[PDB]
Amino acid sequence: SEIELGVTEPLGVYDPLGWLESEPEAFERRRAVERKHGRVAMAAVVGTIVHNNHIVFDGYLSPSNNLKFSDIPTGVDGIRAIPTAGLAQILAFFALVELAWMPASKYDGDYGVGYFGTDIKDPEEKARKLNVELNNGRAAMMGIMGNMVAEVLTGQTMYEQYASGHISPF
Amino acid sequence: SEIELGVTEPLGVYDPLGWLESEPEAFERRRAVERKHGRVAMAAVVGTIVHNNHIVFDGYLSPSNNLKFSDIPTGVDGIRAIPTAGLAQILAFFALVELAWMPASKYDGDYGVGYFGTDIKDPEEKARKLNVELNNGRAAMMGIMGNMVAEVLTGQTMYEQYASGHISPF
Amino acid sequence: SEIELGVTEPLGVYDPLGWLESEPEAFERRRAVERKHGRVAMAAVVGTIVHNNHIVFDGYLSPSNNLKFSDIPTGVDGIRAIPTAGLAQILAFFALVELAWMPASKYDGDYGVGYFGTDIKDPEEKARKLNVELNNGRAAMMGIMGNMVAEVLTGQTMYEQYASGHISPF
Amino acid sequence: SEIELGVTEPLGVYDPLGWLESEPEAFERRRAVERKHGRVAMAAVVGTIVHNNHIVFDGYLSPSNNLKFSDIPTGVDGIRAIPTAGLAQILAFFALVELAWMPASKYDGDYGVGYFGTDIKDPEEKARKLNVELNNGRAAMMGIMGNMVAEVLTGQTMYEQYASGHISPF
Ligand code: KC2
Ligand code: KC2
Ligand code: KC2
Ligand code: KC2
Repeated sequence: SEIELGVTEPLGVYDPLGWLESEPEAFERRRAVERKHGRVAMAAVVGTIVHNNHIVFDGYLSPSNNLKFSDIPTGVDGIRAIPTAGLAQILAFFALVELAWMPASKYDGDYGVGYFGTDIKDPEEKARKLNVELNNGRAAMMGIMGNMVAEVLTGQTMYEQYASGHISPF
Repeated sequence: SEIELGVTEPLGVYDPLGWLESEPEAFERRRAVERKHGRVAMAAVVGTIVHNNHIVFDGYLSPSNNLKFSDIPTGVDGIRAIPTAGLAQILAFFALVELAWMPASKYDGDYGVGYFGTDIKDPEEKARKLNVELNNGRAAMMGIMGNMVAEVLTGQTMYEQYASGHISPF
Repeated sequence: SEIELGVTEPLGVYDPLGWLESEPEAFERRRAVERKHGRVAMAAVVGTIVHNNHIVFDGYLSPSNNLKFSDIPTGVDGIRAIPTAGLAQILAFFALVELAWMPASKYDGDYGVGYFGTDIKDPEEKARKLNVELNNGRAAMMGIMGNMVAEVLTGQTMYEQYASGHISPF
Repeated sequence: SEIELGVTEPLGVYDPLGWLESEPEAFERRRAVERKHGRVAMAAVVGTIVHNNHIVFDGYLSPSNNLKFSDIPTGVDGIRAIPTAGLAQILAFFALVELAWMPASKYDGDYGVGYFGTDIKDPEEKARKLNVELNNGRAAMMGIMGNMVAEVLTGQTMYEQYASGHISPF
């Protein structure tokens, strides 16, 4: 029932380059990659929205570096501002996650957590929720790409872009 | 089972002008219209209650127009105070909704979201919840009409009417 | 299955005066009365706890009477401090409730709202929850009686009794 | 199905001492003890985390002793700081719990409250949740032991240890 997921109006089965029938055996991992990217991009978009609203922690991210949370830029440079030891800690934690707790090798993406802890018994409701996850992931992928591109070209974070009234490109 | 919905005590099947039997084929769309109006009026009544409590966003609705959120009147003139571009954006978003996401042409009103996400498996509980939705929509329709009429006849918003002790018409 | 409800450890079927077998036909209304009193007393105990923590509304209960919410005593005189028109409004609203929406004549006490909106499908879980409701109602009945009696005897509300260290009767 | 609980990756059935087959009849109470310790240690770890974030009640724990809540140390001396009468009250309340409401003699640890009030109908989901409870209890046991040992050896509470940058032992 996985090959039926992600087929939603108005496009239906949208395979413009025709890879569903050309490479039928690769669809499992391609959908795994699509779902992984969708989840990551949804988290990233929520993160950007939180950042540019200046919802930051109170205190120091790295007291040894004298680096407060509010000192971290809200744009694409935020991850670069983090100290190298902090990036190492993030990488170690997500190595543990991605290799043990929710392995990326599990292509169905089903790690037992369900939707808010509970399995969706109704097949129609479960299919609709899975389609919602896929479509929101696709929208978030396009959105995070657009956010990063706009920040890189305009030169301003989303907060700075909105606060200066620079919404119109022309 | 749709024709049994909305039949509740103390009125039961209340058709004073006798259109259930006179026009049996029009009931589907008439109930669709009733449910749509009920949902819209419930949202409108909650909106009026929020407005007259002065629960407003902090900032500017339209910085180019120098129009803060608190500058928008809490009465029937609130929607008129919004800039034309903002009204255009609201209209475009709801055109997308009403034509694609939750089409108004779907007369059963079932867009797959269920009641707080989950389908109601028990037929009795589902019928009770649907009757609750219909009755609350009817009450909200009457309430929003009464609120608008009282504001237009007294010249005061609900907050101004209550704060001045003008809740007695005589 | 109603006659099995309220039978819980350590007392089991506790009928010290032997009215379950003496008047088997009166048990339905007696359990209705017990459940009604339990619900009312649970609400009353929560109300007293809220009052004596000075969690009060901000504003005037009756601006014509120049009576603020904080002016209402938190003890047994609180309901007496309310203006007569306010008591009339409360009585009218609860007449509507108790006669139409959740009639007191419905001895099973099942008004369709369920436990947090949902019916409890598991008979064991449902029986346990009903026993919990009954036992908490009994405890709240005893508690509200004790609170009122202690306030009347000591001359102080619960807040005044606790704040003065007058908890020990001797 | 209890003997299958707690068997999780990567260790599977981890019995280095070989007591599962040496003493098959003692496993019921040993798992009861393990689950009890897991729950107690999870509560203790949450408590330590709350303490060292200085999330304390506002007021006096014991006005007669002139002992505010903020005066109670956040480390291992917190339970020693509270007055003897308060310790007696805590002990009495938990005697009532552990002997009547959720008896420790019930080795299955099933007191009818379920997981957030509801029984888990799906056997796979229920087994996963029980394994989660056991593994989190084991992790919390190790964590609370480590927290207490680190505090007793460094001489500082967790807040004092973190605030001084004394996290690195060398
Ligand atoms: C991925 C999630 C994550 C987890 C689960 C996690 C857990 C723990 C634990 C418990 C096991 C401890 C004890 C601990 C301790 C410290 N952390 Mg964490 N930490 C995470 C992320 C980051 C990031 C992003 C940064 C960071 C930092 C520090 C500093 C530096 C203070 C200073 O330098 O004095 C110290 C002492 C910053 C950094 O090291 O900067 C040099 C920084 O940027 N940490 N950290
Ligand atoms: C229906 C819901 C809705 C959505 C989903 C939505 C999304 C976005 C997005 C993201 C796609 C952007 C980037 C964006 C941007 C701006 N909006 Mg929205 N907007 C919505 C509603 C309104 C309303 C009601 C108003 C309004 C306004 C502005 C202004 C004006 C600022 C200024 O003039 O400098 C700017 C820049 C106000 C207005 O245009 O007044 C002339 C105003 O009244 N918007 N808006
Ligand atoms: C039972 C729940 C309940 C409901 C559902 C409810 C609904 C409404 C509605 C909407 C239909 C209106 C329009 C309305 C209006 C007023 N109420 Mg309510 N009211 C309830 C309870 C009380 C209580 C307890 C009191 C009270 C009061 C007033 C005053 C007095 C202001 C003043 O005197 O200027 C006015 C104008 C106080 C009182 O009348 O004191 C003389 C007072 O004590 N109300 N009330
Ligand atoms: C285990 C949970 C628990 C419960 C369910 C519970 C219920 C009640 C009830 C309702 C039945 C009353 C009426 C009551 C009253 C007092 N309690 Mg509780 N109390 C609990 C725990 C503690 C702790 C830990 C302490 C404490 C205290 C006091 C004091 C002291 C004030 C003073 O000295 O002036 C008074 C009057 C402190 C203490 O006695 O210190 C000498 C203190 O440390 N209590 N307590």
